[PDB]
Amino acid sequence: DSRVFPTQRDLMAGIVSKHIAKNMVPSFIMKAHESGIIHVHDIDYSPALPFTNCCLVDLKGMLENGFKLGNAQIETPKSIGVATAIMAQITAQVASHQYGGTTFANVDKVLSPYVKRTYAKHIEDAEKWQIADALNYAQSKTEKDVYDAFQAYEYEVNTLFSSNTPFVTITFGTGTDWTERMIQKAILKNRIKGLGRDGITPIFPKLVMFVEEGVNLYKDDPNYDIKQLALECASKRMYPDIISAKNNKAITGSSVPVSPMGCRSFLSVWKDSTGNEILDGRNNLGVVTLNLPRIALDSYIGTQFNEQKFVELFNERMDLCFEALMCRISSLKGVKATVAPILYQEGAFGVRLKPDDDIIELFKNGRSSVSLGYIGIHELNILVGRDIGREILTKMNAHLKQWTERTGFAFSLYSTPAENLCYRFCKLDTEKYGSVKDVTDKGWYTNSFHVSVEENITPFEKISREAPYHFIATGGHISYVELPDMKNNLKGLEAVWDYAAQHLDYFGVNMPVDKCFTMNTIRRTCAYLGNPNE
Amino acid sequence: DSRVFPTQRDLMAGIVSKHIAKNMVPSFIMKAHESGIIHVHDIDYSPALPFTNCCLVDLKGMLENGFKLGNAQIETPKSIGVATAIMAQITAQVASHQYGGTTFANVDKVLSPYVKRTYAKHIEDAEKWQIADALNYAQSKTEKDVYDAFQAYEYEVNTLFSSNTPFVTITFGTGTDWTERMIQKAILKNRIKGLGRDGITPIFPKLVMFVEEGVNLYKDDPNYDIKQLALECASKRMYPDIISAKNNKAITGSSVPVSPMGCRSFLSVWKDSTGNEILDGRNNLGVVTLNLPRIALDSYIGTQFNEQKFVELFNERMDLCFEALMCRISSLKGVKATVAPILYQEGAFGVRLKPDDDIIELFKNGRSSVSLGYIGIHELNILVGRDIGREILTKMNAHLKQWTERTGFAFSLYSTPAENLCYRFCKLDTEKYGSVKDVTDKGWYTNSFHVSVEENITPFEKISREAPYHFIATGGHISYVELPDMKNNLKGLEAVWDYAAQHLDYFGVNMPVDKCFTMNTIRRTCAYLGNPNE
Ligand SMILES: Nc1ccn([C@H]2C[C@H](O)[C@@H](COP(=O)(O)OP(=O)(O)OP(=O)(O)O)O2)c(=O)n1
Ligand SMILES: Nc1ccn([C@H]2C[C@H](O)[C@@H](COP(=O)(O)OP(=O)(O)OP(=O)(O)O)O2)c(=O)n1
Ligand SMILES: Nc1ccn([C@H]2C[C@H](O)[C@@H](COP(=O)(O)OP(=O)(O)OP(=O)(O)O)O2)c(=O)n1
Ligand SMILES: Nc1ccn([C@H]2C[C@H](O)[C@@H](COP(=O)(O)OP(=O)(O)OP(=O)(O)O)O2)c(=O)n1
Ligand SMILES: [Mg+2]
Ligand SMILES: [Mg+2]
Repeated sequence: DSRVFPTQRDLMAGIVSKHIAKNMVPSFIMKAHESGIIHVHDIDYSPALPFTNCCLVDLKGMLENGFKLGNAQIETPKSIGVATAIMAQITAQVASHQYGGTTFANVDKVLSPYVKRTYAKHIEDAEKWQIADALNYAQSKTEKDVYDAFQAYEYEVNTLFSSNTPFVTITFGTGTDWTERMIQKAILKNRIKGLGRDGITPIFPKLVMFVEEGVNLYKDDPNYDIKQLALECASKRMYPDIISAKNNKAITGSSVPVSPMGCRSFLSVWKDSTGNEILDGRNNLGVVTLNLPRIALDSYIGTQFNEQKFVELFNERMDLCFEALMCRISSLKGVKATVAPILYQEGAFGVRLKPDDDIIELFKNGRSSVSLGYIGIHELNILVGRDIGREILTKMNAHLKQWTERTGFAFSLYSTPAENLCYRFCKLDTEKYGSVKDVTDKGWYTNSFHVSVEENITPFEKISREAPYHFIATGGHISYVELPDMKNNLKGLEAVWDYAAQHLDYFGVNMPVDKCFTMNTIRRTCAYLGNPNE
Repeated sequence: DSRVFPTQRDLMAGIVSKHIAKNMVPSFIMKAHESGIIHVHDIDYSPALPFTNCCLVDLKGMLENGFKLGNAQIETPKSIGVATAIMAQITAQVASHQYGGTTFANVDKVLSPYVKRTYAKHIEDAEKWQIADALNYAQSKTEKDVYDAFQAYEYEVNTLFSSNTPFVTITFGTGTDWTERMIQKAILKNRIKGLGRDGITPIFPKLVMFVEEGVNLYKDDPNYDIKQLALECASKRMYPDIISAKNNKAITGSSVPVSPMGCRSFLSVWKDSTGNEILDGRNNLGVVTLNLPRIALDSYIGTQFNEQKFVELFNERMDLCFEALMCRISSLKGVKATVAPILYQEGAFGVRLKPDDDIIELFKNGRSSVSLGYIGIHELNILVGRDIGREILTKMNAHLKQWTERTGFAFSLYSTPAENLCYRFCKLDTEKYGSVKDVTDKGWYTNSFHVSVEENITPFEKISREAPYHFIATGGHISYVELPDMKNNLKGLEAVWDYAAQHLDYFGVNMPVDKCFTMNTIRRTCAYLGNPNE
């Protein structure tokens, strides 16, 4: 919404920031950006200010040790309701100190300890008031306290989303314990109910569920009942999306399932000075997306594609992207942890820096990821006349490997969500080449490696075609399948998940999600849920 | 804190806004502002954007009817914990759509109904689980639920204060019912405990308590026990401040005690089209403060004060202030309720406007107040050689009466908090006249009609000297008394309150509030609590 005060103030800061970037970013980078050769994301935040992008918040480390929120020294919560309330408070803090999404990974595992304190208190209350059914009481009341907790989290998020922007992601699914199972059902059931009187579909927090054999994949795993609720939820509210724990670990090289930071940014395995695999508290430093159809367009001589020209534009644009990413990483030199206490001093990034410490040292040596985005492989294939998707991407990775070796920053290939960039690249390519059949004519570029829409493909076929890209674009990727109402056909939906889980990493399903308020109309046309009526 | 991201972004919007104001405010107003003749407050928000200033939120009307928060249709809360959580969510909404303080008046009365729903549920739970002590159970658990509710509100406020700014005020004291009494003690007890591990003193929400004979003034009123807790609270955390219900109603002309909007802005009695006295949902449109010592300084000829010159500067500066206030009120013409749905469409301003309705119509005919501020009566008295405080103010009111009759807006005389303006006026007057003994030498002007500090005056004397100004500056006023540690002398403190309550409207007491964390050092040097170490 643009007429709203919070949005107007933000555009003012954004205008000042785009102006400042103009005086800080080397001219050749800004022109390539203005012309649509590449896209420097979030130029309205960075580099005017030394913001970072998305992250996995180290909530576990914050709740167990304490942490300062303002001047107040917060202590380990003593109940589930107070721990999700604190989670919501951390969410508000983190959202205003980075410009990308914030993720709370494995809330079933992390919050589990507070469901137990809540249970214990209801047992201590079963005797103190001489309650007959002591165990079934502590069970009932605890159930209700976890439910209430996640209902309150959802409304907290909903308010932030309207008093500011805030993309937050909640992941779970690997926990088996009874506490962990209760959190999962609590999250899934609040979602199914929806928001407010008319139980509408919320756009955040995004929900992502880990599915794994032995946990909740097959009819006989401990949590198959949850997968069933999860399926009902997805049919009614689109989320959760799912991640195949199996493929996810092979891609990331990580011992435990890696939750995306924001929409789909994936970290790669990393160890601290002592051999420990750290996930939570890590972040991403920014995205610079390469316009791939445009490298191909700029390679035409007359109406003919020139292969040797392409190779030169590709190589030179790769160095250009590198230069763009480094420009912003350099904007972080000399910035102090005073810039964002919640992130650098109080534990959200998993370490404890002193006011006067430089924040950049924390991101070095593979700890933070750095993103080289891309878009439009479908349109690129068309302009070059054959399918070079897997090939061009594999080559980008080899460049990325050298960048990583030269600088120590962990560059990875990222499948840009490009909710708007999909229009912006197409429109700037069009000002130069006009309507190009099958490329710029439709008005937008297809996202990353997705098979274009307008392609009568079955779900399994689409999944089978996209799956290899998940093992290539390691920094971020997702696959979508369009499906009709699956509310009375949960086995259908499950069939697709099962296939997805087996072949790829991160997956979600787009179906219509509406209600005759006698209305609530949601669609995932690009990356987020939205009312297509707007 | 300035190095922090949220603050930096805000300064950017503020810079753009001061620039825009320069192209919208008539030149003669901006110069008078630049030179320190007057002070247009919040120029970093308005008029660049059609923001209003402070308000009493119509929480009662929002909780009982429903209201939309984003797209979610919120319903009457079913528990005390959920109603204060919603209150906190409304607080975040309101703070980001106005630039001044937000007040929740009489939370003891307004929230009372949810303490009863919470009680009922614990009774329905006393039987369902066969509980012996049914009544003492519902009593214990409810007590704890109200306590938990207000503890959660306080931390919510604390987070907002650090992820943005937000001045929020909570008033109570007139409720006698058991539910109302429980809310009051719940608010007072959480405050006494303080925030976090080290139980530090919070700077918000400000707490103000109505004191009244028959309610809680005398040793035998129903709520004298609360006044006693309130006194202990004030000795330990400065708040609450108090308002003499008695004087307050005579000044405002209102049947019920009028809570200040923000720090000390007071509405005057007003009726809707149907004869009803509306308080909640009303607001203030802005403050323009008149530099009084400066009118006197600019009246000196050589080292001598010229009375006839003063009269001319006073008259012309009064018209100037009027012009300044009207300039901004005019900036609101044509602004639609789409600008702030929570405020205009969903009930916070107590009415329900349609997207396409003009917001200005809501403020007309005395509904919103409009502020003419002033400062430095102590320094003015010195420069003119006699005490003309009550006189100059009374004259300002006569001008205000005509302004109100000419425009329909309810202009009132306002005792500007001037946390910074006290330095800014003095420093600009100094660039012109230099060090002036007893006036600009010390570096700041005394607030409104306060007796300057540096004056060995007893508390009752100070109270007796300031009290008449509360019946004059009807738009906003307060009186402070400095006192040493009164923790082991609550009768002393009570003596002062009692005297204050009898003679004036709004009162608070400044004492030292510290803790050897073996530190937390708070002082109210100007208008808010603060760590004088900064
Ligand atoms: N919305 C809230 C409520 C509490 N806290 C903080 C204050 C303490 O440092 C820590 C402890 O929380 P509690 O679990 O103790 O909350 P209660 O005091 O309400 O429950 P109890 O009296 O059972 O401890 O959490 C917080 O950050 N945010
Ligand atoms: N053509 C564009 C591109 C961006 N933006 C705005 C919207 C966002 O608030 C901000 C973020 O811009 P990005 O530069 O990151 O572009 P995207 O939002 O499309 O990409 P993604 O969804 O991958 O973040 O800029 C815009 O209005 N128009
Ligand atoms: N932090 C929260 C929690 C709930 N609500 C909203 C959703 C409903 O429209 C209205 C009703 O709240 P409830 O009192 O029903 O909250 P619960 O569902 O947790 O309790 P219960 O199941 O007893 O109704 O409040 C909200 O705005 N903010
Ligand atoms: N000399 C001044 C005056 C104001 N401001 C800034 C601080 C506030 O965020 C914003 C509000 O300014 P006002 O113009 O309203 O001045 P005050 O804050 O002193 O007055 P009051 O406490 O009555 O709001 O401008 C400032 O830095 N220096
Ligand atoms: Mg506690
Ligand atoms: Mg409910």
